[PDB]
Amino acid sequence: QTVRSSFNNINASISSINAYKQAVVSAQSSLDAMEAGYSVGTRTIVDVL
Amino acid sequence: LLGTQYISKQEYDQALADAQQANAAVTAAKAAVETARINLAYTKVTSPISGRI
Repeated sequence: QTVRSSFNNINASISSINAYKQAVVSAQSSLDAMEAGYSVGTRTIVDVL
Repeated sequence: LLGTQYISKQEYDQALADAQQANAAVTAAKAAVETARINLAYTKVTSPISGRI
């Protein structure tokens, strides 16, 4: 049970990374939609932060 | 709130529209008074010469 647990934890944790690494790419793009959005003025400085 | 935070200059300028736009709407209505003022106090005498009636 223990060996399969960690092996099925790390298989979860790899797919966890390629979730939360994609969740960076969202929240990097959503930030960069703000920095391009605040530099032109559509979104404010608080929607940036 | 310009320069500082929330106003997000376009959403200011969407209201800077509406001031500049509805003040222009007043200019329509202030002249619409003025057309209907020069149909109210436009009664009559004289024709703008000054002479003997």
